[PDB]
Amino acid sequence: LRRRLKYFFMSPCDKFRAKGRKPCKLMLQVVKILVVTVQLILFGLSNQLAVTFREENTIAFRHLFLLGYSDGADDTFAAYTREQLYQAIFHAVDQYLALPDVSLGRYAYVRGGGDPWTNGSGLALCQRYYHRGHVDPANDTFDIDPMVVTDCIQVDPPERSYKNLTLKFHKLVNVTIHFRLKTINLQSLINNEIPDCYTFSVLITFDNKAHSGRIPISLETQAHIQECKHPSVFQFRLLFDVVVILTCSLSFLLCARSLLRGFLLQNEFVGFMWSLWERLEFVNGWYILLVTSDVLTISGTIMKIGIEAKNLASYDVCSILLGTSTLLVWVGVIRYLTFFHNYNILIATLRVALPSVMRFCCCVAVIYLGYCFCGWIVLGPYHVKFRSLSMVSECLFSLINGDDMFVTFAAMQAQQGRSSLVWLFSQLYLYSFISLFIYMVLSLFIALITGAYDTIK
Amino acid sequence: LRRRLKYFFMSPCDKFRAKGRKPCKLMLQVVKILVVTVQLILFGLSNQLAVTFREENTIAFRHLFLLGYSDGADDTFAAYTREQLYQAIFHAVDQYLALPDVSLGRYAYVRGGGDPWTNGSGLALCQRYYHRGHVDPANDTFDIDPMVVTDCIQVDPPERSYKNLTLKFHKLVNVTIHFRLKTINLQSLINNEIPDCYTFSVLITFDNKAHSGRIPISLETQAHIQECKHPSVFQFRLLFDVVVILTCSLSFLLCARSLLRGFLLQNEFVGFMWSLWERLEFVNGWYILLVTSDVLTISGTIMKIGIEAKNLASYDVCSILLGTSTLLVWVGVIRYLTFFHNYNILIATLRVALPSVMRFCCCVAVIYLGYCFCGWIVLGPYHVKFRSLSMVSECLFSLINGDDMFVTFAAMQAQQGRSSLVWLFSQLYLYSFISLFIYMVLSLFIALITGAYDTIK
Amino acid sequence: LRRRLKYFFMSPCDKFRAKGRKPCKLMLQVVKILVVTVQLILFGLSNQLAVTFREENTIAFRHLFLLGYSDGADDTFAAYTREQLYQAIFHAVDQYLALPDVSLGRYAYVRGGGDPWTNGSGLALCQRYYHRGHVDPANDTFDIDPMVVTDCIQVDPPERSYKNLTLKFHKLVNVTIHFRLKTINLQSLINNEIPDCYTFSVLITFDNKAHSGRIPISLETQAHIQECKHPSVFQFRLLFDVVVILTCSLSFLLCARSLLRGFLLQNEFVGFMWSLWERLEFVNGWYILLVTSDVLTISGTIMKIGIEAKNLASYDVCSILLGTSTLLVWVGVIRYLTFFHNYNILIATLRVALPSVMRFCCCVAVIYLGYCFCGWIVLGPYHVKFRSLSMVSECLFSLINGDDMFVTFAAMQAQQGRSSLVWLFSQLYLYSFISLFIYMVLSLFIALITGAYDTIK
Amino acid sequence: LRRRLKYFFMSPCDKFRAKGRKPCKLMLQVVKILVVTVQLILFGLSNQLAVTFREENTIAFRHLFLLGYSDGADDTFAAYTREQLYQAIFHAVDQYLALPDVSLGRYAYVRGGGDPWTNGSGLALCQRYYHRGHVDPANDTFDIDPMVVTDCIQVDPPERSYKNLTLKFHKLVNVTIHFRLKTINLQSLINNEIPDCYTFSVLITFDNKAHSGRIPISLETQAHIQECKHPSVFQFRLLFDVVVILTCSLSFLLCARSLLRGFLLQNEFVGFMWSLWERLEFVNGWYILLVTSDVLTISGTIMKIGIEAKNLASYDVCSILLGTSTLLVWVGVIRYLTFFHNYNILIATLRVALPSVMRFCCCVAVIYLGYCFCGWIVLGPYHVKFRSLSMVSECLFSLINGDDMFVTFAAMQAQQGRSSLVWLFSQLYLYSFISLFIYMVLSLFIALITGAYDTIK
Ligand SMILES: CCCCCCCC(=O)OC[C@H](COP(=O)(O)O[C@@H]1[C@H](O)[C@H](OP(=O)(O)O)[C@@H](O)[C@H](OP(=O)(O)O)[C@H]1O)OC(=O)CCCCCCC
Ligand SMILES: CCCCCCCC(=O)OC[C@H](COP(=O)(O)O[C@@H]1[C@H](O)[C@H](OP(=O)(O)O)[C@@H](O)[C@H](OP(=O)(O)O)[C@H]1O)OC(=O)CCCCCCC
Ligand SMILES: CCCCCCCC(=O)OC[C@H](COP(=O)(O)O[C@@H]1[C@H](O)[C@H](OP(=O)(O)O)[C@@H](O)[C@H](OP(=O)(O)O)[C@H]1O)OC(=O)CCCCCCC
Ligand SMILES: CCCCCCCC(=O)OC[C@H](COP(=O)(O)O[C@@H]1[C@H](O)[C@H](OP(=O)(O)O)[C@@H](O)[C@H](OP(=O)(O)O)[C@H]1O)OC(=O)CCCCCCC
Ligand SMILES: C[C@@H]1CC(C)(C)N(C(=O)CN2C(=O)c3ccccc3C2=O)c2ccccc21
Repeated sequence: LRRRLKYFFMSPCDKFRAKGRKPCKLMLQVVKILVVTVQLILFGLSNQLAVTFREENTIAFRHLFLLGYSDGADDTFAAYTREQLYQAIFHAVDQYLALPDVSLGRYAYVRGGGDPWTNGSGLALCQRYYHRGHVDPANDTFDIDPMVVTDCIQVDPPERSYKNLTLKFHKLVNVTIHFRLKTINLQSLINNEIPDCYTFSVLITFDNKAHSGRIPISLETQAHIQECKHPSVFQFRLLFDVVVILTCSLSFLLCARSLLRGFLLQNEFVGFMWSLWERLEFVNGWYILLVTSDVLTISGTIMKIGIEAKNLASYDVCSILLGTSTLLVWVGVIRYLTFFHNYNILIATLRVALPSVMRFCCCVAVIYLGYCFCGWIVLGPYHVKFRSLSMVSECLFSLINGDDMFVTFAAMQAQQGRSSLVWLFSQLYLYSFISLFIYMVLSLFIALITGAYDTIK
Repeated sequence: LRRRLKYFFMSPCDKFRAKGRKPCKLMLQVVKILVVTVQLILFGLSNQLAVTFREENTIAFRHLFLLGYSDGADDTFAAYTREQLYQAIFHAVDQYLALPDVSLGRYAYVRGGGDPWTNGSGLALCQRYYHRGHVDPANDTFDIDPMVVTDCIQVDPPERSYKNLTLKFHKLVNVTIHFRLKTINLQSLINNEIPDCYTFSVLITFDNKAHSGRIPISLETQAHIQECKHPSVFQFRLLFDVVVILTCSLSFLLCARSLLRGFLLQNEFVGFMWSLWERLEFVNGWYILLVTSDVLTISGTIMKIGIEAKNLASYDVCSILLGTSTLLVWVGVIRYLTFFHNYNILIATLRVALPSVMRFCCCVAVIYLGYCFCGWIVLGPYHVKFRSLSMVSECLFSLINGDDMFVTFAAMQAQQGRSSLVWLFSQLYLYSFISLFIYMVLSLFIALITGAYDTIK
Repeated sequence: LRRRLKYFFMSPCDKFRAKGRKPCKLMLQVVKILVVTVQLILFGLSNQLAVTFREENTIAFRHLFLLGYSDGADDTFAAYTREQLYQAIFHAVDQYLALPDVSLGRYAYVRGGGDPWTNGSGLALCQRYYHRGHVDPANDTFDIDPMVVTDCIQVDPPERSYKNLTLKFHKLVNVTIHFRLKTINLQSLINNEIPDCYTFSVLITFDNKAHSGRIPISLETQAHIQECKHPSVFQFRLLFDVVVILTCSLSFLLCARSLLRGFLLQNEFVGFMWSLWERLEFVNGWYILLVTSDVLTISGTIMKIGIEAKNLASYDVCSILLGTSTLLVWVGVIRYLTFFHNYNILIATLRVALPSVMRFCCCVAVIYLGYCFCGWIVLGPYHVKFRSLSMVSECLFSLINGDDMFVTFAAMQAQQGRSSLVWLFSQLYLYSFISLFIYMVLSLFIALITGAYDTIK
Repeated sequence: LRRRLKYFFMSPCDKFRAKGRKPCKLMLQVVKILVVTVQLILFGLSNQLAVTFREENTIAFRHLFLLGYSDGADDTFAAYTREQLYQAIFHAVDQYLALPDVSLGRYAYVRGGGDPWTNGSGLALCQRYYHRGHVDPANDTFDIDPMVVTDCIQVDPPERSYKNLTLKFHKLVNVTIHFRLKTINLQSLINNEIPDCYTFSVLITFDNKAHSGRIPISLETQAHIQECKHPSVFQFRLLFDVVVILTCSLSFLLCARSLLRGFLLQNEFVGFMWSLWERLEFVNGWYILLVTSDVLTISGTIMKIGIEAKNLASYDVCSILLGTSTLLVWVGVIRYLTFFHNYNILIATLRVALPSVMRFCCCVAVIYLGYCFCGWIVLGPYHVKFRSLSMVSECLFSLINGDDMFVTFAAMQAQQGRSSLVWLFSQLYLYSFISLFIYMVLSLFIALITGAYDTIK
């Protein structure tokens, strides 16, 4: 029995020289790395095509429909006078009507199809305001019914009015322009793929929710991919996907067999004992990782086949699945380096250090979260790097690693002459956080890790 | 007696299993964390509304009143010819007079109300120059009485001259335009709050104090919030604030009772001894922190209630109080992790290391301050990162942490061809500071911290 | 025999006091450092002249031929309407025809010389489209023969039509403008060199391969250097090159003699032994480095002489050879510091640490490569820092060293509102990579290096 | 005798309790810190005034005389057509002639005064070209006499032609415009100082030395300060300078007396011995530092008095002297912390570590210099961060500290498609340098420093 357990925990070379076992799993792992990486790159080709089409069309729409737009001005593009706003709205509508004559792309109009478009209408120009608004700052008084009323003007695409629009400025909530355009992604021909039919839903927003005299203007698009009706293009990916599936399936079967054998050996040993952690010694975590990677790879390959068959269009989900599977396949090869001490430093140190590291992180995390919330709420209105909770976490994590420090300090230097108390608070906040986390938290973290390494040295 | 002292220093679980004590303070701490964080976020909503209103109105004013203004040009916006300055001034006044017809916001005029406006005057256009100025650079001579004379033209808002302004360029100190606008912060309705009435005091400055042929132009605003006169809006925060106050009060009472018990036990022990540091062993600093946090939270909640009641408008003070209280509430939960060694590494190391760290910082601080002053005065006129003492401290602290180094070096590369001696001095200054502080000071600092950790390992 | 081996491993001073040997190699090394560095700088003069000529001419071409071009707009310069594209094309052609009257430089036209220019034609204006293209997005259908058809209009340079161009927009692949200009690099006279004759091949591309309504416009140049036909300029570099060659040749001969002596001593010792690593003890790696440096220096000097003689024009290859040789010459002087322990810390630590460091890097590299591939494919379409594999490696290597962290996080903040799943994946990817590599991999790497140092301490 | 030496090495408190000695030097040091810092700030006021005047006048000149100039365009401002160059030159001359009517500043003209101005001429417009230039790129030939010929047109300032200029474009070396303007720095009145008279020498350069079709345009100024002739301004710095001088003189005398006493004690001890390093134990380096600081402070104060007296105008030299003296005064206070071990960690570690650190730097410096030269010559023409040797050193030093890594990599990504060999070389160069210096050099440096600290722990 003892020899059986000794063989169970033996390296591939030792196992071979003991029982002449062929190391099929190692060669399978190498082949998997190669084929999975190649498949990921091949998929990335089509993913890039789709993304490029969407973003390039969006940029073209911004240049076509936004009056006076230039690249890099997205977050400051705004109107400041009634005349500017009217001109921008009319420019957008006029460009929509003139698209077939001026645009470099080939677009088709879409009519009807539910709200906000009536039947036969291509463009909806809607203004939303308050049901009752009387604003008299001269008398410091107002009378408001905040229920929002929407008034929409319908414009039919030209056959191959909106100029009377009167905006209720003092109670205006916003103005929106909605329309849809159909186009074809011809560039797919370069990848020997049949072009898809795209529908872009375009929304242009003139936002007055702040009632501050400045109305920002933005353009957004939603892309819907569809198979074209009986297209025609004059005159091995499926087989490669099948090969990937076969390799992953064989690897999954072998790993499952190994896991079952380990479970049976664990049962036999426990029986021969006439605990839990001692039972986990028989569970190969690397093989759990391998089977998870195989499942992810097979699911991603099926999704990729479906997308190429035009049954699906979830490019992002497929990309995430395949990329995660590729990373896991690359990582899984360390299972065989684990057998040799000189090549196993990282894994051994991680194993020894994880408990204390997690316990330390438990205590550090509450301080981190307190700082996150405090900065988010107090400094967010004044600091571009504290606008949202996730952004605050990113900024603080970067500061812990010594990145982007002076710019973080400098962003607040504008408030020194206007909101001095907030500036002083920001000084204390930033100095205390940086000192505490760089000099105390990180030092102890590295000390724990290096002491764990010293243990297994 | 000894058993009493032993119990006094026992963990919540040990205390429970000894005397069946319910750990009310721990549950109170958890509830406090939750409710205080929620309160901070809820307050942040209104804080953001107010700040957004102020800044957006200021940006709109800059676009409305500054001729040729564009975003991002604030620190270089200037006039360079007499005609440009006259056009800018007249544009500002004309836009002030045309505001009701062109602005997207709804503004009301303010008249009189003391200097610099006379009764019935909405806008004050003032030029300040020298009482006697005769400047003859051709003869290298001048005759100056530096007493400043102010001449103001009053403009009444239009009923629903300044064009004869003659600037004394050779002795002109500056030109200012002052006016006030009233508006209403309608966006508050989205938060189910009654809109406030804002008065913006707008100051436009054309600054010629340098007499250098370049006159920078700036716009600044001061916002005053007030309750509107009998407003009308058609059809649980107070209760949540009350709940926060109740939780904080109960926590304060429990902590005070614990502190009193500790003080009584300290007195009894000293009496049984038939020093100072030995007495401080009976003072729970965590409970001092907790009572301070409770006081801050209660004060912030009272201020927030007052602001919501429109009795106050000090948003920044309330935000600082509540954010600091939230951070302290999050930190205070470590008092219970302190009882377990594996989770107490950070606090124990801090306790052991603070004295030596402070002694080391004492010596390092004088070198830091010498560098700060030297850089501020020598390099400040030439380096954008050394303009002020606080900016110098920020730059040097970032350099200590390895941040923003090459840009700091590059800012001086422009003076290599013009002021070479200053450039060489900057080379020596920067190299010496970086080497000394990164390689010697920081190494010893981390060594002290890690040795202290080794002591408590 | 033992004394012979002892003397073989003796330092230059010890060798001199033993046998009165003159340390010629050390003096040769110092002289080599001096002369090789001087030669590198002297070559850099001409290299800079050539590179400046090319780049400045390219910038001038961009300003001359691209309608509305401005500096810094290269990667966003594009057309968005049919009229803009026609105007840009016609502007390029008209400027090509008007060059002799408007350009600040002096250029000559080139005619014929093969495709795409016919005989006597200076400019080729070609449009490439699909052989058959019928695109009907209204009916969601198309009929495409993707064979590319090129149609070219030839323009002869003016004697000292293209306006009828009709673009097939719906099936247009791209438009190109090809022409060549001849000029003379007169600035070489400042270096006392005869000016060369340059031919610039200019390609202007209007790219429509994405069919997205946005057509980027770019200009590229290829420079061909040639000797001018019998030029005339009115009224020691070769000798310095000869001196460098002589010094390197003598150093090479001495190093080869030393290596032969070491090999013979190794043979004698092995014979007196009546393994491999023991044999390598007799091989001076520093002398292998020195002979390699001598070969590189001699080859670079020959190439430099040929370039100055106008027989060659491979400035980049010569620069790389000479710079690498200079670096190796500077490095080789450490061979003599190696004899003294206090000055040999770095080399001794490297010797002791290299095996373990390489073994560690073996395991770390697979994780690094998995991350590289995953990021390249998943995030490349959305992140400017992940566009290519080399860019991904640069970004990840910078992140390992704590550089450019917050900007990497912020680049993805735009996808939070639009592609949230990809944003969440990017969050996990970046956080996991940074934590794992900064806190675990780097800590162990430094620990291995410092332990190796402790061994030789 | 032994007691005398024991007293010689005794702390101020111990010395006082032994012989009742008053610690005058310590109080003098504190007073020196205060007064020297205050003096530095007071001087910085005037230094800032002067620097601001110069820079603001230069910016105003750029906006006045450069056609189409805008802020931030200095390094790309250039002309690209003959018409643009003619318009820029004529605009500069016309603005010079129209200055009295358009400028916001008040300037006086300067006539004659030697080359390049003839008697009575205010502006010199010179073109420099080749004596003989025949350039025929069509025939690939030229005939050049590179002797430079200058032709100058003189323009007299308007009483309160150059339009016939014909540029020889094909052999033009450059065009320059020279003129001088006199003005008065009135802002000094705010500091209660008499305004100085400034003469600005303005040089505008249109540079064609590259003959590349692009002519960059630049403006530079030289400022000369002078005392105005009998100025008149209607109705304690000297005393503070005297106080600083008195304090520094007393400190210098006390330090010199202490040094003499130490020297005499050293002589007596050596005599009682009936080496060098043992003699250096009697030399107080802190007092050498103090006397050097006193000399610097006194010289700076004298120079400052002279500048305020208008006998000198060397603001930069005075600022450097005073700032260095302030830094040294702040540093010198550590002499008294040196007596206590807990506060003497830094100095003791530096003393123990300096020899080994210097020996290590000796070996590292040759590698650093090899990299510097190689990068400067090979990558300088292609990389904005490698243009000059000092800039290369700054970039490499920043990279050693992990700063600005990704941007350094990205600057070369433009050459990947054009000069691929140089790009690959840059890849190898940057990766090798960063790895070697961050992971090996710095680790050993910190290890040496921390081992030295461990010695004195
Ligand atoms: C009698 C029990 C029930 C029936 C079992 C039948 C099994 C059968 O036939 O093959 C098993 C091997 C396993 O191949 P593979 O998994 O590479 O090899 C096994 C593992 O090394 C395992 O250790 P771990 O890797 O640590 O889990 C070890 O215990 C097994 O020896 P042991 O059996 O003495 O315990 C090995 O056989 O499979 C192939 O080597 C590829 C076959 C396909 C080749 C063509 C591919 C296109
Ligand atoms: C006889 C002396 C004078 C009268 C004293 C009357 C006291 C009374 O009644 O309760 C005290 C407890 C304290 O609750 P709490 O503070 O959670 O618990 C105490 C602490 O654990 C204290 O240690 P530290 O935490 O280290 O300071 C410990 O010494 C006390 O035991 P000891 O008394 O044997 O010394 C505990 O009672 O209060 C509640 O547990 C919540 C009550 C409100 C529940 C409803 C809330 C809505
Ligand atoms: C008898 C054997 C065959 C014939 C050999 C004839 C050799 C001859 O003549 O000179 C050799 C020396 C070598 O000069 P150099 O290489 O500087 O010096 C030798 C090295 O130090 C070598 O050790 P490593 O440096 O560790 O390899 C050492 O073993 C040799 O001693 P050893 O001979 O007792 O073993 C030295 O002679 O050359 C000159 O010092 C410059 C001559 C040119 C001066 C003018 C320049 C313009
Ligand atoms: C007999 C020898 C020749 C005549 C010497 C006459 C000297 C005289 O009169 O004063 C000396 C002291 C020195 O003052 P000060 O330098 O502060 O004090 C001396 C130092 O502490 C010195 O040690 P280090 O600091 O380590 O070098 C120590 O050896 C001397 O004692 P010792 O003499 O027993 O060796 C001290 O007198 O001066 C004042 O304390 C300020 C006087 C001005 C006060 C007004 C200022 C406005
Ligand atoms: C927190 C910081 C730690 C350490 C880096 C050791 N340090 C200095 O090196 C010098 N130093 C200052 O004196 C200072 C004042 C204000 C802001 C920043 C700094 C600063 O960095 C130091 C010294 C004293 C107190 C704290 C510290």
